[PDB]
Amino acid sequence: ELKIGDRVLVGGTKAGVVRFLGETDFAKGEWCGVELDEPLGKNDGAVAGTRYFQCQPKYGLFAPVHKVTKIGFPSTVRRVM
Repeated sequence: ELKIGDRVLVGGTKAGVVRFLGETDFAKGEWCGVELDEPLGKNDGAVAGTRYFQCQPKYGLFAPVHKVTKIGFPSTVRRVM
């Protein structure tokens, strides 16, 4: 299972680290907040005036856990793995 600090791919295409795992104000269920290696994201750890974590702008992404996979494992559009 995913833990804060894990190295992951989002959507099989973007590598980063789990910075946040929990409930949010923008959707149901548990979401993974990932800080990407590259500026391919859409936030800095906040959405709509709730902050979930802090990273550099353009490096943050949130995804449901079903879209986040640990590096080294199959993730399921061309994908890294």
